[PDB]
Amino acid sequence: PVVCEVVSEAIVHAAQKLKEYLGFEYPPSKLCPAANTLNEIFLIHFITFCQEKGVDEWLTTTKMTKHQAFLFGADWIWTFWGSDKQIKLQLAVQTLQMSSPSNPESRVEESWKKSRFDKLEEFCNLIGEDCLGLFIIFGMPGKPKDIRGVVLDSVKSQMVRSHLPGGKAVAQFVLETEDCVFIKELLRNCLSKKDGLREVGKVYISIL
Amino acid sequence: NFDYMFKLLIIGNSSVGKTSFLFRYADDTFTPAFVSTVGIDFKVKTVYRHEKRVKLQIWDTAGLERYRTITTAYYRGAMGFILMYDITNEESFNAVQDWATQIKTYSWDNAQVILVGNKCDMEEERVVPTEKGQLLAEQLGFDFFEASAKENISVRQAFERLVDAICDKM
Ligand SMILES: Nc1nc2c(ncn2[C@@H]2O[C@H](COP(=O)(O)OP(=O)(O)OP(=O)(O)O)[C@@H](O)[C@H]2O)c(=O)[nH]1
Ligand SMILES: [Mg+2]
Repeated sequence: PVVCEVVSEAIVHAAQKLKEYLGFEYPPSKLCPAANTLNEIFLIHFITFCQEKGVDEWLTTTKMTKHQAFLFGADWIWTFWGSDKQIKLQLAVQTLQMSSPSNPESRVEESWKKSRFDKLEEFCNLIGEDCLGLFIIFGMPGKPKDIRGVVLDSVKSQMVRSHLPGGKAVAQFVLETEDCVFIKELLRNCLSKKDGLREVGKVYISIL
Repeated sequence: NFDYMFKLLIIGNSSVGKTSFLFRYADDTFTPAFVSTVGIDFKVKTVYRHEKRVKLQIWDTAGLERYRTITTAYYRGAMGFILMYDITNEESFNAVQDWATQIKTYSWDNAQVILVGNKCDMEEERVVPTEKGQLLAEQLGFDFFEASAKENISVRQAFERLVDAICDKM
């Protein structure tokens, strides 16, 4: 399954390119780059890596619009197509900045007061079994240039012990956890045996 | 602000022209590239009907069965539906009855429905005659339009008819 190895290399490449911009603050201000800017930089490097390797035929990167990002609790979606022309996997990726601590609402006027965590969980429930939520943390408290990953199911499992809200649960999970699984070790279950993911256990996903 | 707000949804098989329909109505533009909708999206358009300001929250649903669950959750609170088939594609017209019962199952909030056969600029590739669409719409109790998002035919008329139907039921 070539797509797994090439996409893992793409993820590590994009994160390493993004590390340059992490830990930057404007000269007088405490302001960092916008979350959308970081997400777009990461996505552009990732997609340019998937091109020149010829794997875009089996992988589609869809950046959520502002409306889609607000509704789905996802910042983009990776759809993995199989040997046939059928969808085999979907990763709903939400990014976080934990170097500094709110979701801005759209012009909806009909209701929607949930967290990004609950929205992502509901999105992945609605899509189906082969859709998994994935948090990517750009920078942690200390080590502002550290990029990590956490599967949503791991946080959900930790929530049966912590009994605290999902965002604080992801925050507690990115700390408190030293065991790591490499990104290529993950995603080896791309087009088969979706039980390997969602059963990754108490572990974070390391990029570099 | 505004005087009314109506939730409209656009449903139908994939590659039928739901996004193209929405983009033509909202931005008066068209692009031939096929970017399939992931789950759902929406756009807001303000119109003036019956000397009243009506805002339209128009949701573009995905046509693939894979999203049929998530899309259905957003039928909640919908007041109007654009059920679209493609006159080029017979499978899309055969799927209409299933879409209509899906409307009935998941909203049925006295939601008005409009049946639309898109791509009517593609007369050389038509496989569903106009009479078939008229008959099915008359049976189901829907108003009917053949339209083209490419050439901007009967797009505004379809949306305005939906808005008129919603306004009258009050
Ligand atoms: N000739 C012609 N082509 C059209 C028309 N409307 C859409 N198309 C083309 O048909 C294809 C379907 O476009 P979409 O609007 O994205 O189809 P869709 O209903 O949104 O499909 P999903 O997003 O998967 O649900 C695109 O390649 C368009 O360029 C039309 O009125 N006439
Ligand atoms: Mg679409």
